[PDB]
Amino acid sequence: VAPTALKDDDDDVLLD
Amino acid sequence: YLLVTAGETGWLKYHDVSTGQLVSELRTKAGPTMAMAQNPWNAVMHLGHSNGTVSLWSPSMPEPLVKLLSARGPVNSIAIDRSGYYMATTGADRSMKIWDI
Amino acid sequence: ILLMKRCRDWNTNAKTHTIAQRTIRCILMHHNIAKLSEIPGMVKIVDAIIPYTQRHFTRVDNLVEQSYILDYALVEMDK
Amino acid sequence: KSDFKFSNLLGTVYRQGNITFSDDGKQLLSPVGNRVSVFDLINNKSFTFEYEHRKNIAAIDLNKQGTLLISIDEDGRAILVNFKARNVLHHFNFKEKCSAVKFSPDGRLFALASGRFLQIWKTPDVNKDRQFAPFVRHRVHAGHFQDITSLTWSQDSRFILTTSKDLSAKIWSVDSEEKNLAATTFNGHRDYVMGAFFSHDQEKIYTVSKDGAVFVWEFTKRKYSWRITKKHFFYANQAKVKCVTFHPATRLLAVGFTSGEFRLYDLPDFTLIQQLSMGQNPVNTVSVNQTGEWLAFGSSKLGQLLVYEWQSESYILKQQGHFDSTNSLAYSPDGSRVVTASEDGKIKVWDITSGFCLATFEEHTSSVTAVQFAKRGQVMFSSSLDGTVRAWDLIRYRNFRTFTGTERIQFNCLAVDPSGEVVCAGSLDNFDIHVWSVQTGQLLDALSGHEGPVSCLSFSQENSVLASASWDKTIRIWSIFGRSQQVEPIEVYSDVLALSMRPDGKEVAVSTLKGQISIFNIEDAKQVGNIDCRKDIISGRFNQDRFTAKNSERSKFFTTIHYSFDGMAIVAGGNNNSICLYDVPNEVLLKRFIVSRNMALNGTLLSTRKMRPEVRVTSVQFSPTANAFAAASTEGLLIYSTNDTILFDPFDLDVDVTPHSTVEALREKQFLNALVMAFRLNEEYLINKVYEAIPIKEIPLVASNIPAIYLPRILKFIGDFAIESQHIEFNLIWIKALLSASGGYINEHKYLFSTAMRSIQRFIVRVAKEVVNTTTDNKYTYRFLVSTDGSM
Amino acid sequence: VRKLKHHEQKLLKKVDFLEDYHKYNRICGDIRRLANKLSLLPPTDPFRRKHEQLLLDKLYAMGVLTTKSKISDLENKVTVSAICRRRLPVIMHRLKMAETIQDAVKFIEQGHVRVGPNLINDPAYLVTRNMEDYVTWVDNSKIKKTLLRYRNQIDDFDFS
Amino acid sequence: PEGRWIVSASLDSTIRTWDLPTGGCIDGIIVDNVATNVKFSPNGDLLATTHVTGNGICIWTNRAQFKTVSTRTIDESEFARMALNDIDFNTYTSLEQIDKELLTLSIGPRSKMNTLLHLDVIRKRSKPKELPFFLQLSGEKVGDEASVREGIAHRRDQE
Amino acid sequence: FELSDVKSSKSLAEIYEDDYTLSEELQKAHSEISELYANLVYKLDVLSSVHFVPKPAETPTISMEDAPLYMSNASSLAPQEI
Amino acid sequence: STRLKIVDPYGGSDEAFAGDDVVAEFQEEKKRVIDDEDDKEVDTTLPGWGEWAGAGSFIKKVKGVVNKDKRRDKNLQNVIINEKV
Amino acid sequence: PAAVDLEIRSLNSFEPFDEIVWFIDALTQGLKSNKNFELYETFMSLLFKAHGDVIHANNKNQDIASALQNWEDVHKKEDRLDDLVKFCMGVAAFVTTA
Repeated sequence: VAPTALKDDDDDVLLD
Repeated sequence: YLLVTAGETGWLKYHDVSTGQLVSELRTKAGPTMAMAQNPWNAVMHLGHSNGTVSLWSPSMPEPLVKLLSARGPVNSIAIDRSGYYMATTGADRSMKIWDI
Repeated sequence: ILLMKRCRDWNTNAKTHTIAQRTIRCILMHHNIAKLSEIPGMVKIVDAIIPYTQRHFTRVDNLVEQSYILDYALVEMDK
Repeated sequence: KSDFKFSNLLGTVYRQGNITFSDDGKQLLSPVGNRVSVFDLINNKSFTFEYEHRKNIAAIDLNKQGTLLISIDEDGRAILVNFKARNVLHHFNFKEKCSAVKFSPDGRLFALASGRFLQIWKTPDVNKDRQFAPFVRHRVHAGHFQDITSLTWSQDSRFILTTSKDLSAKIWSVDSEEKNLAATTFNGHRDYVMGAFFSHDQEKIYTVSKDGAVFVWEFTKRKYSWRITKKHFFYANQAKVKCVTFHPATRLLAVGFTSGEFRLYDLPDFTLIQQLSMGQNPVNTVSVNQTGEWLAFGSSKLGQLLVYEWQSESYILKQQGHFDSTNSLAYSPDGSRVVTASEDGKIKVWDITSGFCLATFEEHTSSVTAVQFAKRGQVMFSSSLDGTVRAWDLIRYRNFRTFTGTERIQFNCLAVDPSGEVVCAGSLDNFDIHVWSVQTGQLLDALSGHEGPVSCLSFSQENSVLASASWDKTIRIWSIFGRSQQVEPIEVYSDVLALSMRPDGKEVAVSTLKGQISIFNIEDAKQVGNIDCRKDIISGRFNQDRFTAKNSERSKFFTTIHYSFDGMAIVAGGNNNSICLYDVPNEVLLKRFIVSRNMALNGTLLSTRKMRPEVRVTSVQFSPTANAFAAASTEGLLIYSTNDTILFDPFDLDVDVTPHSTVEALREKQFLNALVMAFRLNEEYLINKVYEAIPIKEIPLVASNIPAIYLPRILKFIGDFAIESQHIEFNLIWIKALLSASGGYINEHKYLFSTAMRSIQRFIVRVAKEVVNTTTDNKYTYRFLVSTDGSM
Repeated sequence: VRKLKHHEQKLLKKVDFLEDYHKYNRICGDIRRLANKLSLLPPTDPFRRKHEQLLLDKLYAMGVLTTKSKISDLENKVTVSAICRRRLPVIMHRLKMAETIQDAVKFIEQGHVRVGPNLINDPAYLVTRNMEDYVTWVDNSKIKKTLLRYRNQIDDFDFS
Repeated sequence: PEGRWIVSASLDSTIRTWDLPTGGCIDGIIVDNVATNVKFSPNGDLLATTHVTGNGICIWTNRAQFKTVSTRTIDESEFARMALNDIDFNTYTSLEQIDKELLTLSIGPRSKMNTLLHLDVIRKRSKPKELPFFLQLSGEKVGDEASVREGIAHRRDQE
Repeated sequence: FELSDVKSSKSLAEIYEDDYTLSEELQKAHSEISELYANLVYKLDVLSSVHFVPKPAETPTISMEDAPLYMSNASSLAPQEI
Repeated sequence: STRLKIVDPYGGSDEAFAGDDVVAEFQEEKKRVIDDEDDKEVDTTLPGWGEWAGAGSFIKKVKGVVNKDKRRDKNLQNVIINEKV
Repeated sequence: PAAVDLEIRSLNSFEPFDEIVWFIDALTQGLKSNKNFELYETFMSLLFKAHGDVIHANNKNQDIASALQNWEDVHKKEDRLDDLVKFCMGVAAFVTTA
């Protein structure tokens, strides 16, 4: 981590 | 009898005092010229840029004779020894390089 | 369509506008506004009439307001 | 007998520097030349701070607490001012040009960009009493080799990113033991770095260059070091990235390019949310709201300031300043709007309440010299150096008529008849006053009678005589209306420059080159008073001068004068650094005002013209509300108002009169005594207390019994109070009761109640009618929906 | 450099590198180019005819043109001497206020001259045609007193 | 400078601030050395006093210029031993609605209503300012005027 | 109205292409004519002005100046105009 | 280092480098200059002079300014010599 | 101002038109309070602008008419202001003029 730090997939193929 | 200038425009202006006319205009395409130097032995200009590549420039010649990057950081200054054999540079990343032309 | 061409025409004159508005009032109350919107040539006659009615609205209300003068006459008299 | 204080600057929303959003997000701070202007976006109000810098402002910043505002000029001199109380706190000189100033998000520290050095200082505590030497420097950082373009604060007040012209972005640690955490120099950019920002988590650092490249930096294993994981580029054909801002919470990047267009981007995906252009001029400054929904942009060349709501694609603010100095000003008869004219030739209409420009007119080709309203206020008239007089309506915003001379005579002054049917304009080249008919647009005739160029014109509001004054050392009174025309010439010692005419129309005042304000009786054509002004005027030696100011004679005359509507005072201005308020019956100076304190302005203190801006007042007028007066000057329209009223000015006060006694009268239900006693004290808080404590039943009884002497004051108090008050129906009921009981008295003395009646007429017209219009149309819109037969 | 000898002159030429009216020359030329561009535009379109007429009127208001003129005259009538004639010290000399052009400059610098209501300190000011007869002396000029002292018309009510 | 307060110094080594509208002493001070003079600044943010001892001039900061001051009368007995809030702070806030039966508008700018009624037109006025190889050209352009004579002769594409 | 007497750089497909897809150059003249006069006027104005004369000064565009926004074009037309 | 220490009345009471891969960039130019300056074998096949060409169904050396194997900058690391100029 | 008008346009316009009827009842309550009188008036105007056709088509419906009717039992009361304003500017016009 940097020293300056603080401190489903819905498919698009659809039937017609 | 020629004056050379370097700018962030990238354009190198070559002006002759005797004739009072500008010899040539050339854009380095290396970006702003943070360092500028002249080599007495061959009268070939030396320039430093953000990449750190040093491009040698001549009035007659359209595109740089040689391109060499001594340091990763920008070269803030270029020095060339009197004989013209040796060339020294300072990169912005604290790293020194001694070169021979 | 014939009638309102006249009402558009009468409305332009301030002396004869009062007749024009009341005939239009009967039409809208005794007809289907949807059917009026459909008839061709309406909207353009409808277009020309709106500005004149608004001008008559700027008037009359001024005449309504100018009448509040005698109210000042009555209250002054009551003193 | 009223105290005028500078309130706001119209004709001016942005000159240069950086604009900053208030932390609440409801206000926008825009530096205006030598002062700072604050715009209340939610309330649509504006004010300009009274404190003034030596030179034009360079950088400003407001702390998150909203309590301290720091402003630094071009020489580095800083002024620290309490935002809430609007009072200057301390003055400090950093002795170096300060490119940018920004408070820490914690607010304890503020960082200053000075050339090649980052200076970090401790913020003075507001709660503590005025501290003698409050500024203490926490540290100073010297790592860069070229000028710092900007700086950014970490959200935790622990690290600072500064971008310089060294093509590098450098991170510091505010805290010493955390130096090892952030001591890195980011390189790789090909041209000046404009902005370096943190992500919300602060893991990612985004750096942008003027060439148009955005680099995403991440701490990652090749053991771990900062590397450029992703590179984005702006493919502007020739526009250069000039100003940039980032909002970590919503990940919005607003970049203003030199071509005058800006891009809204989403990071790190580099999605172009919107592209939109302000013009052909470089966008000087860009700022983001605290929430991130409002974006402010501005540029200096023409003076842009907009507030853009990218969410809804709506414009919260879009306001403009005059490119040139404003030459003339005219109040609407009620005072709701003021119209300003400039050397450009474009007219602007301004709203006093909002302070924002409703419309702009550009029909005039050349500079507009004079502007005036008709008595109705429905029509607006202007004369320009293009050779035309043009007629404008402010209801529909159209030029309904244009007047021009046969040989295109060059016009400088104008006047409009109270009936609004005759127009007279005046020229410096023709020596005759052209007359036009408003209805027809034809030249009625030309009034000859001067050897000299006509300098000014004005018609009597009531009697309708014309007074024309000129360099001919004389003044003529023209009785054009009537079967026979008569002209009454009156000689004067020196050339007259300005003429103001009493609202009664019985007296006329004139300013001469000698610095004399002479009043003449129009009916008697005899002088009644004279005022000396040469000594009171303050004129500063120009840097180009080779002779002293005291020995100078450049401007000890007043080129503009105007009466007060009460008629007992004149406001006078000229090509000088002073406005003098005099009193007519006694011929004494009431107060004097300094126009500007900018040292850039020339007068504040072989083929090339040594020519620089000069401080001068082109025109001055009294507000018809009788509470303010505006002065047209180079920087803009300066408005001085009497609204604060911190002064104690009792009237007929006695020992028995006391605020406690007034409250006791209310508790005893003796309303009439309480109101009279409250007015005798003349306290706004007390009269408001008594005013709203009166029951509706007792108003008519009280109104009938108010003494006559207090009547003009109560009418004035209702008018100004009612315009912004929410109690529409009480303020009207009092107007009804006061009018019904004292209607005859006001008619007998129209002039005494002229200003107060106008204020009432403003309330009943400019708010009250609009409310009922929205009520009545809905009533009629309803009756159609129910009475009408619905569709099939 | 030192004067080159005869042979040096032949070998090398034009090596001598490294009142001014350049600004006025630029104005005179800049007007000439504008007139040329207007001519390039056709004869019928109304825009330029308004414009060239505006240029004729704009110049005439100064005094560079003593009389109303045509465009083909603007190209040759306009000259640097005309603008110099409109210069304030030159006008003072023609009005005979100052004996010599150099003298007039000092009076302007010292502040004894007024053009209409306003004092002008810049000698390079050109007086436009309608202001040229209101150019006069400031009321309290010590020299304006001398004007009236010899003629013995010095009236001190006017403070002059 | 505001003409509302009087500050007086007395030989009993006390400085008193008197509020003229109510005619009572509001603040009291005890100075070690008697203050021979009392003067307000033209702005009023500073007050200058001189004392029987000391060659300098004492300068005071007017806290009232930074925040409101209560005008409650000072305790006389307590001061000697040492040796309605809206009225107290000289302010008043208008009540939200004086009476229920009587109409009152909203507490805000009056331009809001106009914006609501005409919000639609503001949106419209606030909008920002704006080949195929087998080209299918026929008719008089391509020279078959016979087609034109004999009678033989994209909005949805925009759709 | 003039004819070109040199070889047309465009071939028939290009001119037919041009046909498928009062004069711009004429306005380009007007613009440069306008630019000169503003330069002429300013240069001479500062010579002839007592008081300071300042120098006169894809993507969709926001307009700096708006000649009110609430006002509608229909509402700005008189009944007789309609 | 990297923080100026000033002792004055108002104060004085009490590095890492990150950059782009320049060597990868410079190496790229060295491949471009060598490619442009070496000899080019241009394919002068004219597809279809002697065969059917369509859906169904001669190379020339051009002299370069310098051959890639004859370059001076070859074996010189951190140097590109532009032979054409 | 943007937020309100988006909501007014959105309100459901399908039978039984509960949301429209509910909205009318809310503002009818607002008028009784005699507070924010101007604002509640403008919200009502936007309703006819956005749904006036919907209101007109089904005016015979009892839910719409009853809520629609109750608004005049209130709104008819706020006509005293109309008589009041028409009094002030006329006599003020008379008093200042004659």
